[PDB]
Amino acid sequence: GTSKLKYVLQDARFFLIKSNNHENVSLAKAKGVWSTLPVNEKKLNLAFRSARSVILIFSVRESGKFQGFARLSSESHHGGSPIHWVLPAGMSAKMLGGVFKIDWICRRELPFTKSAHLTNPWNEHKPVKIGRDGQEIELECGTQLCLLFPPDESIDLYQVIHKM
Ligand SMILES: CNc1nc(Cl)nc2c1ncn2-c1cccc(C(=O)O)c1
Repeated sequence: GTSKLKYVLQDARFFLIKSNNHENVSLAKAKGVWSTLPVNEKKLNLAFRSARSVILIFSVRESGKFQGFARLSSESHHGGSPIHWVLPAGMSAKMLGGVFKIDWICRRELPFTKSAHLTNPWNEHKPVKIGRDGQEIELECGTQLCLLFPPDESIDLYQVIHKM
């Protein structure tokens, strides 16, 4: 069912996360962590204190799809065991130093063709698939986008609700 999902998305904030490669999204799904550039890191740390749930919606560049979405469970932290991100051209490990812990809510894909009816008021009402890494998605758009994903019956949201 979708009822626990809707409870988790209640009054959530949503952010578009863009990844240059599939490898880091697979690593994020395996290890429950994410790292972003400092400008987005600051925005996510602020949002984490501000909302019952901060939702990251992932899209690998040029994939034509979203790869899933996750809830922040921590602010960023430094000093953990090195996350072996695959660094794109021009990107260094220091730029990706802050590490957020995340809990996956859906690890299934959604193709962009399925979200073409959703526009983001915070990005000039462009289709929600359009946006830079870190673009905030307004509540109603974000909620409907997350509800479009296929159910991920391997995840039990009971623990996530208790983190709230
Ligand atoms: C582990 N965290 C991350 N891993 C990867 Cl592979 N890419 C990330 C990222 N955080 C932001 N980006 C990003 C988004 C859009 C364009 C580019 C680019 O360099 O062209 C890079």
